[PDB]
Amino acid sequence: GDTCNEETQNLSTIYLREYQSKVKRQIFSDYQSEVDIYNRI
Amino acid sequence: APQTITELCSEYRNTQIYTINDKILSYTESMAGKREMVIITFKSGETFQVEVPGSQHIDSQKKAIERMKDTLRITYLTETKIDKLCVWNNKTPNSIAAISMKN
Amino acid sequence: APQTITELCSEYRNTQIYTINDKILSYTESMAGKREMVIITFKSGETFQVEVPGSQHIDSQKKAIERMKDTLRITYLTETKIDKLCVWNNKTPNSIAAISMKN
Amino acid sequence: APQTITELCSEYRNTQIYTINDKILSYTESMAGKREMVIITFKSGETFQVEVPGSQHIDSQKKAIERMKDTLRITYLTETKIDKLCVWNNKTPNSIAAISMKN
Amino acid sequence: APQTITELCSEYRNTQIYTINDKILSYTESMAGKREMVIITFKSGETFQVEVPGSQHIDSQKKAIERMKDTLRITYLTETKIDKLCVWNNKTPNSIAAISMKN
Amino acid sequence: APQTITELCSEYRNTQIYTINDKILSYTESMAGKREMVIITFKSGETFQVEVPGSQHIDSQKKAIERMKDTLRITYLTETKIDKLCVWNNKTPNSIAAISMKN
Amino acid sequence: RLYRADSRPPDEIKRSGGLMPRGHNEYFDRGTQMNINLYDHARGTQTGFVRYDDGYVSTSLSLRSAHLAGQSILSGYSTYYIYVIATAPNMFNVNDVLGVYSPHPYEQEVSALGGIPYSQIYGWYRVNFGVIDERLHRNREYRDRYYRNLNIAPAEDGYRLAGFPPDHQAWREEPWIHHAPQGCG
Repeated sequence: GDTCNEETQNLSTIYLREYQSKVKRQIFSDYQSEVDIYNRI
Repeated sequence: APQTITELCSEYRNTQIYTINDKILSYTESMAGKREMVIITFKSGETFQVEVPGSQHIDSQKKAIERMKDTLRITYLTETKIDKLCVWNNKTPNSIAAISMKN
Repeated sequence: APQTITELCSEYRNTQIYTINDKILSYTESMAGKREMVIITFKSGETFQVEVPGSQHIDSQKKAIERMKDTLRITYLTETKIDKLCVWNNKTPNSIAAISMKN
Repeated sequence: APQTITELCSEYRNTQIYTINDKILSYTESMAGKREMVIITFKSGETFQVEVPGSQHIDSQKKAIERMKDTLRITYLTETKIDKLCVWNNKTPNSIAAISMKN
Repeated sequence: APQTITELCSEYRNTQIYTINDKILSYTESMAGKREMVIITFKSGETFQVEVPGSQHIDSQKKAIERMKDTLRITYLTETKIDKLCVWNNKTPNSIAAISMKN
Repeated sequence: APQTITELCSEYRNTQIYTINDKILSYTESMAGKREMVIITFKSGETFQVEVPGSQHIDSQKKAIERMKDTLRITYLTETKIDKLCVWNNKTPNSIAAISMKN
Repeated sequence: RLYRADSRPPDEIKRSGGLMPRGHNEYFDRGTQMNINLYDHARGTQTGFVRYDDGYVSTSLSLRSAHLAGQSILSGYSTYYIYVIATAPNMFNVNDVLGVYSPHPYEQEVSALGGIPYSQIYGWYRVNFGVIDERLHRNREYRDRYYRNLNIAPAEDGYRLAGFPPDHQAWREEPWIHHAPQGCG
């Protein structure tokens, strides 16, 4: 009933949230700069 | 050496595995004196910290505390899900000992 | 340990919490002698700095200063919103002690 | 010098080339005392570790172990396929000596 | 402290502001002995360097020089727009003192 | 004080400019003792290395060798085109002295 | 690749983070509970837009199909663009998921759940007075290696996502029965 359409919107948003994190893992990782831990410690 | 985070966490006294399977909800980072730490929370209400390097920290752990804070910052920014946490339960907030993520 | 940025901030004298809830507008990074600092500003017009390593800093804070400058550069570049800042308000620009972000 | 990972690997005792041609399934990172290591697995079932900086390591090797951990975190997060791993096969899990990525 | 790159540039002798407002056109990095430097160029025709560390540099500037080379590699790889450059114009190429980026 | 990689490259004995104008085809990174190096290849079939750190390398060069390996990993992952390489043609594979990237 | 004609220009698409569903401001914007429903999307029509409501953005399997739709919906436009899009698991083949209940089966649409991110856009053609300028402009922010292998989501993963109302006969028949959400069928 209302559960069928809420459930649909809810399984759709979880599928979307997960694909958006893969996209952020691609584009934000270009900004990740490694630290020389021995020098800073 | 251990093959999984549960096997590794079992080798230590005062640890417990938390299955999180969720992304980090908030990230806090401090450079204030004697509180150079990171705090993370989840929508479950759980809070965990990476502790200030200290007296009970052997020196190989010092380069690993630094790595863990870098891993947590980029995990938070990319919304990657953390699968399990191995934590020391004798600290408030409980302290992170190991992290695993999959897929 | 503290569990939130406010609890952390209130353990120190001369600190204040700013709610920002916004991404960084500009980032300035200086390697000029005696002014090795990062300055960030918000569309609000607020300006904050990560201060130059100096005497007021304990030895442990020095790797935390470097980490904070790393966090502010990747936060600006990915346009992540900052939730709150704990700052030392005894100098201008106010100096960052801690940062929180929530997702 | 070697020009290939199979030929670099060929030159050590107790090494094995693994052709993977797959992205990492899970990543585990530990800062627990004496278990400061990274463990990676593949869907095929293979588990590999970057060893705890032990005694048999020269300091050129200390910095290279840190680099390899950096490479495996960024490879896992960007889902980059690994082509081949050269491993020490007298360790459990087998320990990474070198990695190659292609295209 | 100064609050903008123009205020900070003004505390130094032999400096000027370049309004760039553009991404880096080329990036050159050398690890050849005695010339371990970065050189960047823009479409406007200007070339700038990050100087080889030496003894015009306090130990504080040495961390900062390495950080600036980190920032310039990321801004180049990501075509991020630079707003203004403060440079010492008594060097050939002019040497970078500070950088700002505006969102 | 060179303003370009050709200028810089011509200051050393045994160097050669290579115009590559292509992205890296493969990346190999070794942490194996005495072989802590990175090898990259191109579609052209050309192979280059970043040479192992050693006592002949001054600390400025040691920091610059680690910077070059960082640059080659994120160039490979971002599929960024390399324009020219300045190399010491007296080794096998030829050793990178400098890299330039355009656009 | 998949193709979509659209009047929103490349710079508008970069600023929004991609080709957005109707009403959705920029790609990572969590600040609106956007309705997302494949059945609803597939039956909608928007004037001046190839189907892009109810949380999905429709695309075509060929440049010719994209231009035909483009000329039916955006006719007389002095300019519009056909975007060339890589296949990835955010895309669902509508006919395959909706089956015999697919509303415009002849259309052969492939719809992207939540929009198409800017890094998934391989390039675009400019269309002038209805004629395709055949020079493809490449999107330098396209992530070649990432999208190179990837393909559309298999129908099996979209059946649970079909969005048929709870009373629709589909939820009681094969294959959707075996993937019916709580409170459907």
